[PDB]
Amino acid sequence: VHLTPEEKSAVTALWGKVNVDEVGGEALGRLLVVYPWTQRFFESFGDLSTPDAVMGNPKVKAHGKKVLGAFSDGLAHLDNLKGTFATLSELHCDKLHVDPENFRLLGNVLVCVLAHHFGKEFTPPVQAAYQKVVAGVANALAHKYH
Amino acid sequence: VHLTPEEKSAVTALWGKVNVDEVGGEALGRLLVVYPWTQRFFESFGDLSTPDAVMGNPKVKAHGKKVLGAFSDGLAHLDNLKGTFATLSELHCDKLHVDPENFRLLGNVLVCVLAHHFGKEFTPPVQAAYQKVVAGVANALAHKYH
Amino acid sequence: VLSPADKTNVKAAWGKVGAHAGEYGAEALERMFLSFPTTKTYFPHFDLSHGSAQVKGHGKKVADALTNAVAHVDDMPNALSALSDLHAHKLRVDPVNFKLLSHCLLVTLAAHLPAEFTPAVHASLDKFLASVSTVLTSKYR
Amino acid sequence: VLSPADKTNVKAAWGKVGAHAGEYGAEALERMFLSFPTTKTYFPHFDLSHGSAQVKGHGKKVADALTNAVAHVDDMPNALSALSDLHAHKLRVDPVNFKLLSHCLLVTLAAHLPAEFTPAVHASLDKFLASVSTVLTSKYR
Ligand code: HEM
Ligand code: HEM
Ligand code: HNI
Ligand code: HNI
Repeated sequence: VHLTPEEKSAVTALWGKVNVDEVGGEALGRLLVVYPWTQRFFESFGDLSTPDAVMGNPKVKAHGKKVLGAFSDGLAHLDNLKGTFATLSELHCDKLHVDPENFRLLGNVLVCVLAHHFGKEFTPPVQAAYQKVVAGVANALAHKYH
Repeated sequence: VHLTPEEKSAVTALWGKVNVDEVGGEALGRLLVVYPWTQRFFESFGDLSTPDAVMGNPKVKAHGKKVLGAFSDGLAHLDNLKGTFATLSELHCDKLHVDPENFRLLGNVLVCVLAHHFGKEFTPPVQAAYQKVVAGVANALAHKYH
Repeated sequence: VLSPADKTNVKAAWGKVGAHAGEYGAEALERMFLSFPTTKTYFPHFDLSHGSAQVKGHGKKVADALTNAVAHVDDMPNALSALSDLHAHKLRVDPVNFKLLSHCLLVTLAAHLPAEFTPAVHASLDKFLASVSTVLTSKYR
Repeated sequence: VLSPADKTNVKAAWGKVGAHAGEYGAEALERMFLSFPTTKTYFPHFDLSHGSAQVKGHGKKVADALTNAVAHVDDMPNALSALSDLHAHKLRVDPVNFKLLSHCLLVTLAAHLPAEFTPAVHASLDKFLASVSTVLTSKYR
């Protein structure tokens, strides 16, 4: 997981335009719609019975903000992702019992959401930079599992 | 890779009992039998038309032994698999055009072949250590792709 | 399995793609080669750089196969039979790569179809692409 | 698809396993938990201590389902229908984990079947376990 300087610049430039709260809710929502087995982790969030019930679920949306906040924070530490995500890795393993495959799924859903929001601006080179990022984040979140 | 001191010892001990002619031929042969599409990379090896033909093929047997030779180098330098396999990673990418997903297939076939030979001696903890090894080798061989 | 709603959604979204099918197929391939460099191992004989005639031509082939699959959405194993034969006996692409191309097709569609790429439609398209991928890898062994 | 030869190989190999199936199921689970620790995320409610009776109980259920699938090898989707429902709607294990358990099942079989685990039988067993896994994830979405 090594972005070039130009890729780092591209990632930072695009992220400045992201509504992190909105995008987080949308990414977590689409994860739960597209891969509905992932709803297993969110029973407490209430109604997840239809795509609209999931996407507009306020608890899903609020949780998406946390997720994207932590992601946003990781973008500031692209050369130390394992360290950045170490305590969250331990938490997702020990307390939450979340299969890290879910981090890979969410990363690619987030890429879809960025493409949906940005359209043509989400160019193939911009995507490739973000793919390095989401793979690095997923790998970091998996790293302290045991 | 991140083998514990005790797993490093266990891997080294088992490997000192490995017959490389038998295990190397069996591992490469079974890759080509179990995942027959991988035969695409070995057309020059001649007759690969049946399982017996693959397993008995002198070039498969010789090549499997060469492959284990490289694995042995890995096992002798577990803290720098990426460095150990850099040249071979470049070869498999630039000259051989081998999708690294195949390295994971070979790794797990090797684990099956070690289990088949050693039986009960290939204990669950010994297997777990070898899974770290084969994942580490595949990841190192994949590292210089571009 | 594709539900009645999945098939409605796929037909509507791919129909909206319309004349852009070949362009979008080529864009998805480009996105794949840049994002997932291991996929380039299957194309040593191609120019893979931007604007490649070979990538454009291949994108059109891929897109046309998807159009045919949509047309025969209830009989994809048979409609894609010749193509699955080619994949199993010649191309021999590891199954993981189909997931990479599928994802890049979704990204392409998302980038071009703001109103149409809803969560439900995204779900149906992913299922559809996985179903096509399953058929194309079904004869490997 | 499982060929007549695959079906022959699988029936012969599992027949040899016989009453050891439950023990081997538990062993495969233990191998999986140690080799692929992420799989333990599905068992936080289990006692995972050494020689766990709860793990052994589970190994028996897994093994018994496989024995049934072998006995119904011509129509696995039907034989495994109720189990596939439970996987889709309750257990919800990510599909990647099935490959991990399948590999650990092969390792276990290899370790216990020195004569029977030929290259051809290895291939047939791998296809069989992948087919079972496909049926078990078939209703996920
Ligand atoms: C970019 C990847 C992810 C990041 C950065 C992330 C981050 C976070 C953060 C900051 C929290 C709050 C921690 C706390 O409560 O102390 C959290 C909680 C949680 N996460 Fe993740 N997460 C990610 C992916 C996922 C995925 C893909 C899933 C499952 C599909 C998941 C499941 C959970 C669950 C179940 C909680 C607790 C929810 C609750 O309070 O009920 N996470 N995550
Ligand atoms: C993951 C562990 C692997 C190791 C350690 C390894 C090692 C090697 C070595 C040492 C060579 C000889 C290089 C030379 O002559 O300088 C070689 C060649 C080669 N490898 Fe691998 N390899 C691995 C996996 C694979 C896989 C999985 C495939 C394809 C499915 C593959 C395809 C090839 C091919 C086609 C050659 C050239 C054979 C020829 O001379 O025609 N390798 N490998
Ligand atoms: C990363 C590799 C890769 C993937 C995932 C992939 C996924 C797919 C998918 C999945 C949605 C579809 C519908 C599809 C369709 C096609 N592929 Ni793909 N192909 C792939 C690598 C190829 C290669 C390689 C060729 C040959 C290209 C050439 O011209 O040499 C190919 C050729 C084809 C052709 C042309 C066949 C012919 O000559 O009749 C079609 C159509 N395909 N490919
Ligand atoms: C890594 C996780 C995992 C995998 C890959 C997996 C793979 C498989 C395979 C594939 C060959 C088979 C045949 C199989 C069969 C079964 N599983 Ni699995 N299961 C898994 C995690 C579970 C869990 C968790 C349960 C619930 C256990 C409990 O007792 O709470 C489960 C429950 C079952 C049961 C009991 C169902 C019931 O209550 O009626 C059977 C039978 N299975 N599981």
